[PDB]
Amino acid sequence: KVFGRCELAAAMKRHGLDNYRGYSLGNWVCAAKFESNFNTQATNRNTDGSTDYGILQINSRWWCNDGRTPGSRNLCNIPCSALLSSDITASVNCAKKIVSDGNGMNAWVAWRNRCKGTDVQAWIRGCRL
Ligand SMILES: CC(=O)N[C@@H]1[C@@H](O)[C@H](O)[C@@H](CO)O[C@@H]1O
Ligand SMILES: [Cl-]
Ligand SMILES: [Cl-]
Ligand SMILES: [Cl-]
Ligand SMILES: [Cl-]
Ligand code: NA
Repeated sequence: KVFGRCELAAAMKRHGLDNYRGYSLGNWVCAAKFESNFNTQATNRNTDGSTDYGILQINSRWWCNDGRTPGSRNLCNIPCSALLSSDITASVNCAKKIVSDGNGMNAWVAWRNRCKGTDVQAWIRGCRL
């Protein structure tokens, strides 16, 4: 599923991401925009053999199991394929664990590079919330 901007903002809010760990909703939408382009089926293979999955590009080295990342963890206790679903519940729950890990949203390098310090509220402007 390719989400609309305001549709994703609304689903992210309902799953409780708005101001999670102090990160306003626009931060999460911006991150999803640049990680996945709002596509829940997005995948990216990394040089270390791991793979990023889903609307928030959660990485198999630590957070999910895909059976092909040797010496990896599954801290969110899910199959990585659950992160590709049209329903973002697993992605949101796993993002809550990632962002609580000590480095906040810098865990998403696309967020640090492309969202941090910008006008992230613009990503939810004009949305019915
Ligand atoms: C939280 C998380 O797993 N982030 C990943 C991270 O591996 C990196 O920033 C990038 C690599 O392609 O994509 C994703 O954002
Ligand atoms: Cl915001
Ligand atoms: Cl594995
Ligand atoms: Cl959803
Ligand atoms: Cl923080
Ligand atoms: Na893993």
